Amino acid sequence: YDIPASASVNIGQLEHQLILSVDPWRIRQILIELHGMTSERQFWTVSNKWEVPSVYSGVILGIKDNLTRDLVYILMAKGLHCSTVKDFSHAKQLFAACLELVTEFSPKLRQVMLNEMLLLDIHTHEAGTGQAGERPPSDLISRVRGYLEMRLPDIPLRQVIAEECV
Amino acid sequence: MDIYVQCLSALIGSCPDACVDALLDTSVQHSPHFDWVVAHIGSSFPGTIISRVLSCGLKDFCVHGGAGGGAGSSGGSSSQTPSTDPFPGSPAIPAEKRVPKIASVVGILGHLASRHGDSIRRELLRMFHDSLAGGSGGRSGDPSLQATVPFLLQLAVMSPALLGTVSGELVDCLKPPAVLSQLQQHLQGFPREELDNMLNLAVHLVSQASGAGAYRLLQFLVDTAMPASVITTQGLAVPDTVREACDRLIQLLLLHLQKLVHHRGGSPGEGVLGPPPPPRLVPFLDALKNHVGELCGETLRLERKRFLWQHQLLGLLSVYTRPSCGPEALGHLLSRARSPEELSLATQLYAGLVVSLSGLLPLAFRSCLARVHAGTLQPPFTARFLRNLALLVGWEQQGGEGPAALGAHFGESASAHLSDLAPLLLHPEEEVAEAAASL
Repeated sequence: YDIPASASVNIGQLEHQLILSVDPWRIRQILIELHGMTSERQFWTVSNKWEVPSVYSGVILGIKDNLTRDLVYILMAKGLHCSTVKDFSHAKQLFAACLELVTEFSPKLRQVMLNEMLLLDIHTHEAGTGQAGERPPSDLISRVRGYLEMRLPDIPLRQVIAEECV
Repeated sequence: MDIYVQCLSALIGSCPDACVDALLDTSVQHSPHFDWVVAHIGSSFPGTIISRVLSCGLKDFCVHGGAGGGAGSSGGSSSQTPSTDPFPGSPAIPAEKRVPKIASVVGILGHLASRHGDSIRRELLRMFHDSLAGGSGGRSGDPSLQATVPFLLQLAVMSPALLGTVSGELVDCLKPPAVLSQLQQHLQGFPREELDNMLNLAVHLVSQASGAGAYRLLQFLVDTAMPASVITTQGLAVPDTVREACDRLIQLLLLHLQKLVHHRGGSPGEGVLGPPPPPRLVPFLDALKNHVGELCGETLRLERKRFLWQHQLLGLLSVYTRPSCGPEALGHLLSRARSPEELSLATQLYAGLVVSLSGLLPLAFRSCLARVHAGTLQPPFTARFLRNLALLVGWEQQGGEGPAALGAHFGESASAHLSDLAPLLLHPEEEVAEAAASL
């Protein structure tokens, strides 16, 4: 119930709503209010179910601001879960808001996020358009071709993404 | 004589030598001739306080055990009281290994009563050293796990009698349960039917916010304990909270608040445990693992708010356990579901389990259809389940925002599971045939 007159159970209800939440803006509001009314503690360890690969986890946890790193952590974890569930609408929304979150941040981080864009677009064209897709729009094909032909900076490339695009 | 015997016992305890065997035999012969329980307890007490903090020795331990056995064979109520008092006074190293070395029924009962009195005095005085002594006595009683249920019942009967020291006795009993992992949890749950509940309500009314914090800690301990009859404990709690069967409205409100607090603690236990460390096992949850189906039965029986509470409980249990029991809960609810409100409950728990995990519909369909083709899943249950699926696939074929928000893809799931549905078309039960035809 709302207004539980205790900060601990209020935090528990709020993090339960955060886990239940799908809107990235609502996730941002809940987590920023939680950071406001708590100390400077990380809150992704309110749900052990959220899985992040370690290679991307190092660079996603190499952020000084606890608020921004927690926001981007929950966004990419929930979006990756939605991508596993094949929920490309909400996954696209979460990853889009993550894009505008990371555009202020490092080019390395947003380039990893652009690889996430590439993989999400591939999976969305595979499943949402169906196997009976008559013709890809080829803009993503040109994007994949250009990314594979450049391969330039020290971005940790995922072999899953490489085999998917190949 | 006594000093020489104590020195020989200490030397035998320190250095394992046979030079004190004849001295111990002579001391044992002299003690039976004296037939003095007070002298035997006095020889045992300084001897233990020396050769239990110095070093462990088999012959000295046997001699002390024989002296204590003679003292206990004699009556010696005042001797046993002074022996228990000297043991708490000198709690040095193996004092628990010395005092409980008697291993007698009457001696263990007296030690348990003395430890209960010491813990009551510790709770009254709020002293750290007294609380440590009471905890040491409780740990000594727990290692002698022969019969503590009557002592716990006597302590619970004594606590509900008072109103002033009742809160302190309850706090001391809750801390001893927090240390001993609540061995008599089923016995604790069973006795408080209505009168102990009313007495505890009066004690809590006489108590204060410290009593409220102690009650919250006891609720956390009960949630983190009671593996014996979790179903019985939850049934006792839910009828006293949602069904309003409690003798006091304040007691019912406290039960509802305790249920909410236990749910919040389990949710922090489920999620905030940590991804890198292994999770901790919850006795309540893995005891209700075997009674997951009957919880779905109560949820379909649809009480006032108990169905909501058990919906959240089933969701958190499914998140907690590693096979995740989601196919099982979904299949049971679909089997015994008959109306769109239960179907909506299924969709809501599916939403929780789909923001939690994956594979739920394929696992549920294989599990439920295997149970259908088996000897179980009677024709009314399976007719209800198939026609519930028919309603679901119809809604998902229609629906404009519902399935869009909760995309379950029942159509592709049953399209995967088409092959086994034809024998359900030829099934001799007419309702089963009709439901399969619709699906």
